[PDB]
Amino acid sequence: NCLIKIINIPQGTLKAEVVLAVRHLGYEFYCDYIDGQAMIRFQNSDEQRLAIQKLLNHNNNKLQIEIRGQICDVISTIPEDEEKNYWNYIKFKKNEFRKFFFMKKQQK
RNA sequence: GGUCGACAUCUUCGGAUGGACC
RNA sequence: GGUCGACAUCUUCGGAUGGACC
Ligand SMILES: [K+]
Repeated sequence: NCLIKIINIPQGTLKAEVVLAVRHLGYEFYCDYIDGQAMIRFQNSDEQRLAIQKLLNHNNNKLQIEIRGQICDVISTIPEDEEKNYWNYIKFKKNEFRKFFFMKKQQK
């Protein structure tokens, strides 16, 4: 619904280079960039659908995006286990963000 | 009138902070 | 009370913009 995954991102590529390429789609998203791959969560599922049709290359019928002059394939169908692990990853990060301020109050 | 390539608004990355907004 | 890893403050090198401040 809200997720796509960019793979085969060239080595040494900074996160900003990845984020910039996705910004060209004109939709708001969060980005996690690990191990030459990047997960992308759009704000709503509808804009993800519209993002897919922009990445879709009708010549080879596959989703692609250019990064540093190279062609990177994107996945629209995430394996169930990978997505499940991913939402838990977020939940921890979000709760970690809120735990920070809570503990700061305790320091008083 | 004086000051300003050393002034402001917005803003990418990076760094340092804690609470921020409604 | 609600929303914030998608909230903000400060800051180095930059970008855009025009006036900014006394
Ligand atoms: K993400």
